[PDB]
Amino acid sequence: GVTLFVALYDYEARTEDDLSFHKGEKFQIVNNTEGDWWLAHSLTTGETGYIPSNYVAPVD
Amino acid sequence: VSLARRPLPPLP
Repeated sequence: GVTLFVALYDYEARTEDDLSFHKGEKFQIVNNTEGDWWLAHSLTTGETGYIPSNYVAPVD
Repeated sequence: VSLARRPLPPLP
């Protein structure tokens, strides 16, 4: 299977390249290897964009 | 710096 990630805090994006999200939102990772911001897909909005890795945690 | 490598936001 896979490891999903969960938002720990709300976040308001400043660019459309980034997702805005709310605490408890779940994401699939598209790319987590290029840097501290991860390209992700929100299972709530269906949108794809970057998320800040310090705002999420893996499902555990 | 690419989008992936921007500074992270501070924790709330």
